[PDB]
Amino acid sequence: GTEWEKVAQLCDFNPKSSKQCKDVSRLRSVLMSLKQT
Amino acid sequence: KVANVELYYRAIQFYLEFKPLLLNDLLMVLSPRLDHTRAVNYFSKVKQLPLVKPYLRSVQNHNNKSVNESLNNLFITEEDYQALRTSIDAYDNFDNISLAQRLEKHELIEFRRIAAYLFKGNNRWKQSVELCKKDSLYKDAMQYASESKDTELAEELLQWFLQEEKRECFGACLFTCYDLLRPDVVLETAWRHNIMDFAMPYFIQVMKEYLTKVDKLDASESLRKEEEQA
Amino acid sequence: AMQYASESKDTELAEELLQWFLQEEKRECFGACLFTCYDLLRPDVVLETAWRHNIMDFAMPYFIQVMKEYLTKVDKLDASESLRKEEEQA
Amino acid sequence: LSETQDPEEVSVTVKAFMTADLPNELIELLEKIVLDNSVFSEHRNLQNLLILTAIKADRTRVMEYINRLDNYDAPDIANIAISNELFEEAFAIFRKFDVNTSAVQVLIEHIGNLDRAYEFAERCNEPAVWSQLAKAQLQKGMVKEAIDSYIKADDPSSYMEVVQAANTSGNWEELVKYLQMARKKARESYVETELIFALAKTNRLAELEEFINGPNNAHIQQVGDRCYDEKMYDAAKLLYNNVSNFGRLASTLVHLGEYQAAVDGARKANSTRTWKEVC
Repeated sequence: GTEWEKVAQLCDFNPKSSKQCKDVSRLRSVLMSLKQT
Repeated sequence: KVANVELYYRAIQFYLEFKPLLLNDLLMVLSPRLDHTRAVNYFSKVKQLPLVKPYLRSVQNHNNKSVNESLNNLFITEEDYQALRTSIDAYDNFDNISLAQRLEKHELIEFRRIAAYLFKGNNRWKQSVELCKKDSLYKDAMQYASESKDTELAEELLQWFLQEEKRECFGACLFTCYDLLRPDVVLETAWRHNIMDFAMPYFIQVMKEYLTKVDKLDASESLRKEEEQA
Repeated sequence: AMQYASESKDTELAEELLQWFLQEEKRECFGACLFTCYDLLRPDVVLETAWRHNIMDFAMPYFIQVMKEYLTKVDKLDASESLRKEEEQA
Repeated sequence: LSETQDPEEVSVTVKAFMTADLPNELIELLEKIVLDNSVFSEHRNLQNLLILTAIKADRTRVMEYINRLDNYDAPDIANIAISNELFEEAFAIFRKFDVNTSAVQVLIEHIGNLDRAYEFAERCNEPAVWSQLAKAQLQKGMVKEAIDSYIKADDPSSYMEVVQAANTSGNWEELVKYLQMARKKARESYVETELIFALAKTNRLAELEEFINGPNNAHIQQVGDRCYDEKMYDAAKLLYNNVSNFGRLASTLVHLGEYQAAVDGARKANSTRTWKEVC
């Protein structure tokens, strides 16, 4: 809860152009992996 | 319509001694054919620069040195920063170090944040990122590692980040610093601290990426080998 | 029901199936739900939803076959590329 | 200003002025009015007639004319400035046109203030400017600081003088990195010889012995000379080993202490010096 909330609100993916480094896709999970769970 | 120019530098003094309030109109009228550097240098002696601030805000377009330095000093005294960000972003004809000395000890989180910011305008990490360790565990020190684009800067950062047990937001320390990390040391220091929860999704993206890599490369090699036949 | 997914030969049909299969905690025969549906699964979501339910026992052998397969893949491809590069010389 | 048809009426009067030898703040005033808030902001001989005249004033007026003029010849007037005493101004020129290489060559040659230039070069990033920097670090003998001015450049050139300053002060740990990466830029022999010399100086035996086992292409027995000339034993032991110079190694094994393998080196030497010195 407060842990997942902490890491979530602290940083999270957004529509930027710096994703060209390695084209991250863990955003899709970590956004709502254990949040709401 | 006057021929010479010294009468400007006398008439500014004239008004300032007599009708200083009606000086801004002359300043706006007379800015074109005027060395504003001498104007600010003379005003620093008498020290009525806080009066003429909005005028210099207009003159800033010329991007003069003393103009920038003085108006930034006045933003410092006024304790305003939103305009300071626009000044430094839109204009760069000034030294960053002198401003940094004042901003990094301005009693205020935001000014010190700017003191950390403009260091990278000189391409000087290892002090900015380190400066904001002192106060900002709120993700800001973590973000400069990504734009730094330099390995063995996040590694030190993450190791320090585990020197204190604030593992909660370790998972973010790799999200933005993803490309600047090698899974070897990541897995090592993660198994060290007996942490895999909110550490695995790094390895998840990795075991997606390299799977796609090996599959794609097998496909390309099969294609090339099949085309070797013909 | 588990067997028809293999012959279906269609991704995102076992994934729904396995997710439902964990909606009820019958993890006992989850290990079979990937044996026949092996090729129709990507280790990304597999590892993800397995770490979710805190299950690795009777889940690892999937990853074992995978860490056999792709090891052989990278070794074989390194061998073929070394061969081709050596033949580039002559 | 009323004229506004051609530069002939202008050329006549300004040539009369230029010939009249009018003192300062007489000719540049005409230029200061006609360049600003009017049409003739051009460069048709408006360059030195103002800028040199302000250099005949020797004032900050040059800076304002710079910041408030465009389409004007930068390189020639910059060279004229630095030919004179005004150098901050030409520095501001090359800063304005963003010509980093032209800037530090002028800063250092005029004043030599590395403290002002190193930060300017930190802001910019170019191997040319870093090479200028290392070249300057040599001038003060900042051998430790002449290196990072080559790390960001990877310019192996002038390494001979780097070596001339290296022996001047024992710093056999960072030259290691300089030469280790410059290896991949200049496949020379001086690099590898001085590399093994630095390695033996810092006694990095575990990889000093490994570098040699690859395509060294170096000159062993020339630094093997330096082993016993400086008397850093357990080094010529390894240099001469894979080179098989039985006769010179044993002179060092005298000082090593081993005797069993010394005679095994001598039996394959069978030289008078070897035998008698081992005895």
